[PDB]
Formats: sequence, structure tokens, C-alpha cells
Amino acid sequence: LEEMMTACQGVGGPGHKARVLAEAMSQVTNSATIMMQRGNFRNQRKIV
Repeated sequence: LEEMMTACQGVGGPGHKARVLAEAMSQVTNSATIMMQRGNFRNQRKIV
């Protein structure tokens, strides 16, 4: 058995847990992008 995929699933290596992270960090950082945006909008469309 090519148990590389079995290992790289969370039990040994992340491999997919790395993809779950990638999903979440994109989303968490995006959620903070909404905070930046919640400033770079309010202030903006003025005298800028």
C-alpha cells in the first residue's frame, strides 16, 4: 500500500490538514481584511 497518503492525512504529516489550514488562514486573514476595509471605505470616497 502507498501509505504516504495515509500518513500525510493528519496522523503522520498534515498533507490535507495543511489544506484545511490554508483554507482557514485565507479566511481568517480575509476576516481581518474586512477590518482594514472597515476603515479604508469609511475614511475613503472623501478627500483622498
